[PDB]
Amino acid sequence: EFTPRPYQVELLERAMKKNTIVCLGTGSGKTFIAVMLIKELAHEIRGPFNEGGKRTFFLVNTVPLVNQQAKVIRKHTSLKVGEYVGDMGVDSWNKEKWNQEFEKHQVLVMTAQIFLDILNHGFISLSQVNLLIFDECHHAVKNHPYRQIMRHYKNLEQNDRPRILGLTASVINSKCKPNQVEKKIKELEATLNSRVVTASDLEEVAVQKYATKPKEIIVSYNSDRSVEFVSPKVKKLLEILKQYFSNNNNSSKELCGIIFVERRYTAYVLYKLLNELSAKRDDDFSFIKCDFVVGHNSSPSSKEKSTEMNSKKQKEVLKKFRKGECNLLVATSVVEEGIDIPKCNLVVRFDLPKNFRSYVQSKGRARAKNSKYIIMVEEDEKNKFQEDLNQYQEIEKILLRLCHNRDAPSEEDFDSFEDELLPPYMPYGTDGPRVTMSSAISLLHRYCSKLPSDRFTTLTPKFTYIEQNNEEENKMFRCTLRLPINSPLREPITGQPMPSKKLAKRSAALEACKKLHEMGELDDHLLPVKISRKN
RNA sequence: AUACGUCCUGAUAGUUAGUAUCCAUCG
RNA sequence: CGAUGGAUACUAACUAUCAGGACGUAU
Repeated sequence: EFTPRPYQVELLERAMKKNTIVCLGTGSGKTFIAVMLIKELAHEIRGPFNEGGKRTFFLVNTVPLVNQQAKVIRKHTSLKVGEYVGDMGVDSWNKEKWNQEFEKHQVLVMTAQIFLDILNHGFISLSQVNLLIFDECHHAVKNHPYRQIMRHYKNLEQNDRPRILGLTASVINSKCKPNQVEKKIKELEATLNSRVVTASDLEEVAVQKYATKPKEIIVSYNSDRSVEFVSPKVKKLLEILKQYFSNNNNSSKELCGIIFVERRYTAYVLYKLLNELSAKRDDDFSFIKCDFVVGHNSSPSSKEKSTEMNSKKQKEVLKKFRKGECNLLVATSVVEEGIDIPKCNLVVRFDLPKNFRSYVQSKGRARAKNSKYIIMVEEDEKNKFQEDLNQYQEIEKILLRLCHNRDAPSEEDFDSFEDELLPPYMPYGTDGPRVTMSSAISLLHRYCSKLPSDRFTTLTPKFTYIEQNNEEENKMFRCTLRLPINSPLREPITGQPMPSKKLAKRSAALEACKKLHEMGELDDHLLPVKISRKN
């Protein structure tokens, strides 16, 4: 419901001061907080951008969330928003087109990479950004593009101070032990320079969502050795499904279930088996249906058929599942997060959870009456899996226990954040574009592809490798970077001595990058020359 | 018989680097 | 094709603990 609540407006007031990250539970409509905040600061956007007004930018990982968020933003606000995705091909635009877009629009939504491209090629300054929103921020580890955005936070001046919002459901994306939960949290908070908050009053969540969490039922298959032609786990799965339908015999009403699988072929064949067995005229089998949502885009450049699970096809199958046409869904770990599904009360984890975050998200999925979180585990690993579950549960407990009086800011830990190894190529300083050390490879590939020639798939640049040792005889590396022969330059160049292979690659790319600009092969914005091929 | 210092082998855990496999994402 | 993230198996080095073997000193 689109109604403000006391226990959420208190968090709104808490976040009004500085940048804040919320750790509200799943299914709580956390986007309500974001829309409320975007409503609160609506009085600063009227400023025109010919003279220096401010707009808002939104960050989203993947395509399906784009329209989902845009719909809510457009529905519950009078603002004239725009939608931008990489599929349309906006990179072909020029400065004036982008400026017209800025003048026309009020609120802009896009994926992660587009902001990298706009900033780095100098199409706009970090100024004039009233706000920024970070959903599923816990991806900002190592070299995710969020970190490359936030690099410009400190290198540039602090003349603009955009407030930072924080939405997440899990705060660590790798396995951990209970004694090591504070280190990663402190590091992440330092990177984003914010404070993580938590829920206070789950007055309505504890009634129909928190209390309706799936109680764990663990069942051991006994694979110690026409259904006789398949593995015993299949027969046990049929038996346990029949046990579940022992409940649905009286409750023959509509319901939907999720069967998470790992291997693609497993998902492929379970649908065929289910459809074949649905013809036994059984009362349970009288309503049995199956369909694929697995694989997603998979390898975009063919390399497999798999029906390819086309984006249009995915939209079709998701729509037909949401409406209630089908009941049983066979999936890989693609629907676990970032999409709305009709309520379910039966999850068959045909394969075990991998790490902490995956287990949390999988357990959170079921929401209907008497949800049953089910795990099929061999009897011989039952104790190991039980102690792993104990470890996960204590990690969750200490996580929910540490988030009290979290009013301490990182402060100097943000300054302590490390840097790269070489200065970026900045021909005109802050008045010119930038080329970071860790982004030259993609730009070189892009220029080579856009370089007028036959688009051979083998056109990837040629590199040579050599292993040496320094004076102290540590491991050392070096590479040489080839550029296309059709280009005015042909001879390859060698970079600086880096201690790892990929570091040497990136350094070589950076060193060669400025070379093509300085001789006039790059525009004023370091982009590939936009002169038409007719000329 | 004990303690301290040096060399070697095995077990425990962590860091670093190499190889292979599997899943997911966008460009 | 590129760029990212997660997990498993093998290998190598470093570190710390323990065990065992060898040498020297003290009791």
